[PDB]
Amino acid sequence: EERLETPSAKKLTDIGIRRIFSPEHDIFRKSVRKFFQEEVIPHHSEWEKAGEVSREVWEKAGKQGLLGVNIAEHLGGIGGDLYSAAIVWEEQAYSNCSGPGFSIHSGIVMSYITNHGSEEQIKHFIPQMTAGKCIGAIAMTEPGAGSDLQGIKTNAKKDGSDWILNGSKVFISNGSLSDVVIVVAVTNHEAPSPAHGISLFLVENGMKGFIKGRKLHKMGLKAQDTAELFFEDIRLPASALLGEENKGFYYIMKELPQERLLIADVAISASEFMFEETRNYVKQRKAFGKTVAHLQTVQHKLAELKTHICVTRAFVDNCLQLHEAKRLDSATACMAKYWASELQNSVAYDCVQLHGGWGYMWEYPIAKAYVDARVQPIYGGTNEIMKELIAREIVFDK
Amino acid sequence: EERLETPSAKKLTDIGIRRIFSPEHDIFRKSVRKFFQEEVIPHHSEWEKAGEVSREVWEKAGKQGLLGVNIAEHLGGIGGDLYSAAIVWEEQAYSNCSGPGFSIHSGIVMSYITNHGSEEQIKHFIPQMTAGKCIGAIAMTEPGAGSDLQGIKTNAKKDGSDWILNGSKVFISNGSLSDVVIVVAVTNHEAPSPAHGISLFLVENGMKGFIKGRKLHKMGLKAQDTAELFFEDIRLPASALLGEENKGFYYIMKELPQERLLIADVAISASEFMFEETRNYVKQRKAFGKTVAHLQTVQHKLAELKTHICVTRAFVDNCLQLHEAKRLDSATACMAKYWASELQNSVAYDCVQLHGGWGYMWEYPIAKAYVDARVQPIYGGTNEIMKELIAREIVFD
Amino acid sequence: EERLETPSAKKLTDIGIRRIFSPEHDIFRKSVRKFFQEEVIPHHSEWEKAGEVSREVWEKAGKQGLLGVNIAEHLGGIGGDLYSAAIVWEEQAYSNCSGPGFSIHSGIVMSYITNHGSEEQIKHFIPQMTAGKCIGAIAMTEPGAGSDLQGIKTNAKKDGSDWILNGSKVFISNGSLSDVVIVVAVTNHEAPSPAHGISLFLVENGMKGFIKGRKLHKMGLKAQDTAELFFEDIRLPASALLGEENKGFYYIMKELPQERLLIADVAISASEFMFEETRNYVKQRKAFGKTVAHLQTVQHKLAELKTHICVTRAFVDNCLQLHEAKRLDSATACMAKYWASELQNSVAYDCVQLHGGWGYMWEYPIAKAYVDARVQPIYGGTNEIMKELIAREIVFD
Amino acid sequence: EERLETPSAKKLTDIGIRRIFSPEHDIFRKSVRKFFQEEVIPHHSEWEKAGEVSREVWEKAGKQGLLGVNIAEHLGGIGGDLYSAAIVWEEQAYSNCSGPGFSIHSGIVMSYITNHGSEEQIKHFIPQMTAGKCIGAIAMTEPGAGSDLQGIKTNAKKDGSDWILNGSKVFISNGSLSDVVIVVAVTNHEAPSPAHGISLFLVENGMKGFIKGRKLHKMGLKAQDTAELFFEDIRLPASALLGEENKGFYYIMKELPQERLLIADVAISASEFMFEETRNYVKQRKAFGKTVAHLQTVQHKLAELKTHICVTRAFVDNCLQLHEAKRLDSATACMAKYWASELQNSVAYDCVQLHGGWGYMWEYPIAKAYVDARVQPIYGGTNEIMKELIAREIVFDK
Ligand SMILES: CC(=O)CC(=O)SCCNC(=O)CCNC(=O)[C@H](O)C(C)(C)COP(=O)(O)OP(=O)(O)OC[C@H]1O[C@@H](n2cnc3c(N)ncnc32)[C@H](O)[C@@H]1OP(=O)(O)O
Ligand SMILES: CC(=O)CC(=O)SCCNC(=O)CCNC(=O)[C@H](O)C(C)(C)COP(=O)(O)OP(=O)(O)OC[C@H]1O[C@@H](n2cnc3c(N)ncnc32)[C@H](O)[C@@H]1OP(=O)(O)O
Ligand SMILES: Cc1cc2nc3c(=O)[nH]c(=O)nc-3n(C[C@H](O)[C@H](O)[C@H](O)COP(=O)(O)OP(=O)(O)OC[C@H]3O[C@@H](n4cnc5c(N)ncnc54)[C@H](O)[C@@H]3O)c2cc1C
Ligand SMILES: Cc1cc2nc3c(=O)[nH]c(=O)nc-3n(C[C@H](O)[C@H](O)[C@H](O)COP(=O)(O)OP(=O)(O)OC[C@H]3O[C@@H](n4cnc5c(N)ncnc54)[C@H](O)[C@@H]3O)c2cc1C
Ligand SMILES: Cc1cc2nc3c(=O)[nH]c(=O)nc-3n(C[C@H](O)[C@H](O)[C@H](O)COP(=O)(O)OP(=O)(O)OC[C@H]3O[C@@H](n4cnc5c(N)ncnc54)[C@H](O)[C@@H]3O)c2cc1C
Ligand SMILES: Cc1cc2nc3c(=O)[nH]c(=O)nc-3n(C[C@H](O)[C@H](O)[C@H](O)COP(=O)(O)OP(=O)(O)OC[C@H]3O[C@@H](n4cnc5c(N)ncnc54)[C@H](O)[C@@H]3O)c2cc1C
Repeated sequence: EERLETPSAKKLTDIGIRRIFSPEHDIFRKSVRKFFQEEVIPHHSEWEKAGEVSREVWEKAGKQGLLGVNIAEHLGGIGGDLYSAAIVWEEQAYSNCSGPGFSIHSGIVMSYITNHGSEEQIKHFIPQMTAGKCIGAIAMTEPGAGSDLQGIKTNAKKDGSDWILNGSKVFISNGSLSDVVIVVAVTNHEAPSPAHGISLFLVENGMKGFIKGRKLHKMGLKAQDTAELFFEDIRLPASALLGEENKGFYYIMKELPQERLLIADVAISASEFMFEETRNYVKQRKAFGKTVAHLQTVQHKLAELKTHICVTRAFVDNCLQLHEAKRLDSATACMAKYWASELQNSVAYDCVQLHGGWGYMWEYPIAKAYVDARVQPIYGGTNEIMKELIAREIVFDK
Repeated sequence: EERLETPSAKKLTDIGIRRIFSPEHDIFRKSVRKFFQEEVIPHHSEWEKAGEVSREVWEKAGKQGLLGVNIAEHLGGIGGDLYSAAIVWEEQAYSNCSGPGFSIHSGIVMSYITNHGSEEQIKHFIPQMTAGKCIGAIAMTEPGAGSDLQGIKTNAKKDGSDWILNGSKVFISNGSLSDVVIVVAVTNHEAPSPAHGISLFLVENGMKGFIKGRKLHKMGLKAQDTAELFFEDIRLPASALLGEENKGFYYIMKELPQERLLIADVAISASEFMFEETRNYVKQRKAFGKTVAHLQTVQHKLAELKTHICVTRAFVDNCLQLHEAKRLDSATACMAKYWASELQNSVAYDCVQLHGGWGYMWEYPIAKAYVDARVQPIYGGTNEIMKELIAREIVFD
Repeated sequence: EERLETPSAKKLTDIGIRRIFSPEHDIFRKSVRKFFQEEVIPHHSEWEKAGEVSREVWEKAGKQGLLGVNIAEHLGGIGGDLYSAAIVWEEQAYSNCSGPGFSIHSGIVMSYITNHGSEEQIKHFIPQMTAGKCIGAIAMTEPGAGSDLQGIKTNAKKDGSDWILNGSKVFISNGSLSDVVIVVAVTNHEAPSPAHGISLFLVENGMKGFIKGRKLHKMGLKAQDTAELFFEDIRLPASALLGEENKGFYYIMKELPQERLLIADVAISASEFMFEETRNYVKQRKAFGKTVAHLQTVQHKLAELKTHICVTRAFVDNCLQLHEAKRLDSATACMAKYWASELQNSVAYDCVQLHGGWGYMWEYPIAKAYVDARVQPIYGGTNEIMKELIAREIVFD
Repeated sequence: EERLETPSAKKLTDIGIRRIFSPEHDIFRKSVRKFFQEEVIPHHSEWEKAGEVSREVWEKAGKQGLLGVNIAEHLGGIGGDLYSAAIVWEEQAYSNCSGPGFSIHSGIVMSYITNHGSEEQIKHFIPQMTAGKCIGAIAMTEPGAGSDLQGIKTNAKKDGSDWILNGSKVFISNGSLSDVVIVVAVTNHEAPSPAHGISLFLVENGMKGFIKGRKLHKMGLKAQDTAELFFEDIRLPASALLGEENKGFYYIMKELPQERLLIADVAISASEFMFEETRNYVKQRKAFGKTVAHLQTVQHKLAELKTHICVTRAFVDNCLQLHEAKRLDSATACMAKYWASELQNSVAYDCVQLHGGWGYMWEYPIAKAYVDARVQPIYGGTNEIMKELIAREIVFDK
């Protein structure tokens, strides 16, 4: 059948558009949008004050079949393609709730394990993940080291068949409701190469030495339990280490593409959200004898935004298609992420200007999405880094 | 002697720079800065939680002589010039403490009373205000009528020498600590336009009928008590009238320039703080054996912000000199409010970025400047309005 | 089977990339790229000084079959899908020779006739237009009206089955070389709107009263013979009428999407060429020791550039596919022309800067590119008018 | 007394505004304006075709006191304050005639000579130059070295009390009409950094081995005779050396501030010209029944342009004031050159878009302007070099 293009639809969020989809995805959509209308938005204004969401919507989440959607079915996941697990990405954005740490779990942590883990490890965790009992997260950053992920200090020493973890990890998405945490740690301090001596681990909550810090007070993402994680001589087991020892950077390198494709879709989706939202506010808010939307200026400001969102959507869709065939390279990934997150902010700022005074009020969706979008250029690897990598191929014959 | 302009100064916020100031102005600014570092900066974290600052501080600022600076001294104010009052707006900006509403109080509310109010009204209010015992505020906006003042539904019917007040004003600053508020009320539903039937009233705290509503929840300005104000049949005595009846729109007119200059200067000043703050951060944050300030991309992103800040500041300081002389017209003040307020957010944004993760943390001074910055392009008249006005001398003849 | 996207390709101009082309298209693109390299590129400077290309290059283009790559084989064209016609648009842009007014001929005029004209007309023109012996041009814009098309004044009055054409057009492409010009004229001086009283006419070089004005001096498109046209009491035989009398404007709205889409792709292809040409320069230009491609700022700029270009490229290849399926509406068509033409200029500005002073010398491809680009946001309907339209579906019904 | 500022005047280009000028200055402005109105504008098209102005307009300029205005009266110049010199800069800009290379001549070359030249040099050149009978041109950029001024190859080696000059310089304004050219050349290859091994040389039209190359084809400055220069084993006497040996790079870094300040003023002045040409155009253009000036989008775009132009002018005049007092540093000057030249191209682009199809026809002032403006961000130090220097004092503490 003929699916319309985003620019031609009645709404950017309209279900049933964009050729990278099929009628089967249409139906899975109603469900995810419906699930949020009933299980997420109704309580988010309560989880924000809390500093995290309930563990109750996490089990409901898994029970519904939205966690681990693109994780193979013969491992403990629904076993769908990417074209549909991203619909879970997109839909959370179309609801404006940055509390639930779904994707950071479904699309990233559930992906490392099912991709670089061992028989024992897969079965131990993948079922819990899809279930909703085990909450995943990852800790790469350190208060003193960041984009330079080559200069961290956390480490796990060689003790018997055990690894002794020592360190701290600031800024961890879902660092309070965590059960399983993929911590990046140095195993070779004298490692002749920053890349050659970093290992991955799966530290589990309930261990001696693993303390969780208070929920970090941020300017946005008020409902995300970001917190500092500590490691006080945690005696890890032989099942602790993930992938080969001193080969962490290798497993990380093969995941980023996906991570950035995710962050990206969300950004643009979140943009399609604010657009239709802002479009509505002006199509009614009356002034100077009729509506603001009757003003030429606003009409042109609107054309500019819809055009920029549409154009970028085409790129993100195109990137999803590639990734389906596993032919989406690290660079093309960095483009989608970089453009989409920079776009999300630009759109947010303008969209708030359009509400005027009520865009600063926490009551309207847009104000929350403003401080919610200023985290995109900062995490997942700053957009300054995205340029470095993109530029790698341009300037050097590598 | 000779002074340096922001560009050549060791730091944009140094004391003793910018040619529109004198040695005396410098001495004063040093005082005001000290005040903020010790009587405001230390309590802000609490006020943010509080959702409002203390009357304690407002009154300390009274003895100090920061309230009513450019208000004549033979009228209850401390009677300095415009540069001196400007200094207090700038200094509050340099402390990154949005909580205190000092500016609106002496820059706006107190001007309205000393410029159009009555002799008896002056005696009763000015000194109380210069001391900070009577915190003043102003309420023009209404839920659906902000950038269109003619569409204000708050009205005052006549009843003897009394006026009955009814209506609802949203977004009012200091609507939790306000003792005297200037309300914009329609007094003549019968007139060629609200611009001919509006009056200003001095609604005091405690008049039966004046319900100070709940503090609104915003994304920034966490320590400035922003609230809704309700008026139910308030019995306003003759004395409440400020200026001539149905002349409110004319007085508002006369004051708007200064209101725009004030935001102009706060905005540029706010940008000045962020810049020197971010500059410092990149010089300390370590990356690759060296500092992130060694990067060429960063170096350039800084030259851009600084250049755009130094440039805008020049214009704004040129507008301060023009207002001193009472020669800053409506358009020019609009240009200042516009360019500076717009510039403020673009500076906020590029600045959070250079902070990386932390810029997001409410721990860093910047994150608070970011949310405290998204307000400038909106209040005091959206930039869209400034453009329409600026454009009147351009397009029409 | 598998094809890389511009991002992964070794160059955005590489033959054999982009999902919307069959291995058959590749082979074709190679002959066209060969055509411009060998038949256009070497003689362009000569045409630049002359202000118009040779008739030879046109005929050479008809023989190679580039004129009407998407006009029905049975009507007199060479047939082929839109993706093919596009290649000829794209390849020209890639040679950076805005001289040949090929696209307007093939993609527009040849299309107005095989879409609304009679068989006598179709038969009489289409064969020689593809052969490149008859150069066509479109002429609607006038001295006082372009955007607001219903504001024209060229009129056609009936005198028998004959037509008396009067008026003038300005900014007409392929103007001095045109043998055939589709003129837009008001036929019904009184109707609901000029939108319902407009007709089309095929004016032929030779008819008495058809005077070709002086060639125009422009900042760019130096080899594009842009001229002014004058119609002095022209008696057009009945066959001159193209389409149902007083329906023209409706015919025009139908073809606009094509025009916009065309511009869109020329625009982005130009940017593709430009980025590639600049990446080349920065890598072979040394300074302070290593090349200027090593400098971190030069990289990040290139990265931004490559991104915005690949992102736009996609949206355009999206509109090509859509137009192939006869499914490209006005708005979507508008988005492409607008976003792309502006991205075009922006890329040009940055690319010149990257060349340093050499980016100002006519000798380097980047300078013609800069001035040749400034026209896209203007013709084919101004970017403002593009928005006005894209905004209708957004705001109204 | 009460001089209006650019925002308040009836026009940005009106005479008698801006607080940095005296009533005397206005009289002088009227004089200089009439001169372009009558002596330059009327003949510019023909110089455009020719690729150079006439020696006669230079001479008419010299006899009427427009050359060497800020040059010492007693040394040969007319002896006016910086502001008068600037007035000439500005008026040439207001006329939209970038043909006459007067600014480089009076503003750059003549300053170099009277600043670091001997008494014999001053007497031998200044009076001719103020008389427009001796045209000046500076030449330091080369086919392989521009931004990297420390990378030039042009050199001179001593031979008795003579110097042997060899090399080539590109992009030399006034290169065609020049009678004297200050040539930057290396005089000491063994210096630690070539910054200490450079010297200035007064090459004179006619010296053996001094060849004027091909007059360059550009996208703009069609009437500015920019050319390529050659020096093949020239025997320079001792007098030829301007200033002291190896102290060349020093004399230059000391003059740059004036080069950039001048470019900054020309830039913003060009922006004022374009504003008013366009304002007046949109106001007299009919479309859809009303003038285009009436379209709200057009008023805001115009309001933006004006505010940004008035704001930069404010910075620039403040910079002229500082320079007159000799207290304008390298960094400030750079901020000015940078911001203004960028704004110029920005304004030119918008202004062309408002003229519509006419802004592309050379017949219209705005077209000369758009192309003529693209060079400002490149010469006198590329805007990127401008940032390099501005950042220097932001990131480095004494
Ligand atoms: C590469 C190149 O070099 C090519 C070139 O530059 S050649 C020159 C290109 N020129 C252009 O593109 C001209 C640009 N102008 C336009 O697109 C339009 O004039 C415009 C966008 C400015 C809008 O003009 P407008 O006056 O608002 O037209 P609009 O409002 O749509 O007119 C309404 C009418 O359209 C009519 N209409 C349009 N298409 C119709 C159709 N197919 N069937 C029936 N009616 C139709 C409606 O009936 C409607 O009737 P009314 O006037 O009674 O309401
Ligand atoms: C319209 C027109 O006509 C305008 C034109 O285009 S004319 C030509 C315009 N050309 C330009 O503007 C060239 C632009 N380039 C430059 O200005 C410089 O090359 C530059 C800004 C890029 C800096 O170059 P650089 O190689 O980094 O120089 P830099 O590193 O600062 O050199 C350091 C030295 O300067 C020396 N220095 C500078 N001025 C000095 C002085 N006057 N006395 C003593 N030392 C001085 C310092 O002692 C220092 O010594 P070290 O070698 O021990 O470090
Ligand atoms: C809400 C939120 C959730 C997050 N969740 C996680 C998580 O779950 N796990 C985790 O480990 N981290 C997470 N982070 C942390 C985040 O990924 C890091 O803060 C970010 O990737 C790097 O920030 P930094 O300050 O450490 O980088 P810094 O090194 O401090 O960089 C500071 C500035 O210098 C710039 N700079 C440094 N190097 C370069 C360069 N090479 N070129 C140009 N500029 C450069 C940076 O881009 C940035 O602009 C999260 C952050 C936030 C805000
Ligand atoms: C935190 C905060 C503090 C404030 N403090 C005060 C205060 O103390 N006292 C007070 O009275 N008010 C104050 N305000 C209110 C503020 O001044 C008003 O919100 C503002 O003046 C008008 O915005 P609005 O909410 O009325 O939106 P509206 O004016 O209804 O709509 C504005 C939106 O439509 C656009 N629009 C409107 N008109 C035009 C136009 N003509 N052309 C093009 N676009 C247009 C605007 O640019 C913007 O996009 C404050 C507001 C906030 C948020
Ligand atoms: C080199 C070149 C080749 C061209 N070839 C052809 C050709 O072959 N045949 C042909 O007929 N034309 C052609 N044109 C002309 C071109 O199509 C028109 O110039 C253009 O479509 C409209 O410009 P205009 O001259 O009508 O300017 P105007 O329509 O007068 O517009 C002037 C300014 O007002 C703006 N404006 C107008 N209306 C609005 C509005 N409603 N809202 C907001 N802003 C508005 C315009 O965008 C512009 O900023 C060509 C132009 C050039 C330069
Ligand atoms: C019309 C015209 C007239 C001129 N008149 C004169 C004259 O009369 N006399 C004279 O000698 N010169 C003159 N010039 C030359 C001009 O000053 C130089 O072209 C300019 O200063 C440097 O450009 P370039 O050609 O050296 O480019 P390059 O310096 O070779 O390369 C410049 C490109 O690389 C970038 N780049 C280089 N270094 C850095 C850096 N370190 N960091 C970041 N980016 C960098 C530049 O920003 C730009 O993108 C003129 C030039 C033109 C165009």
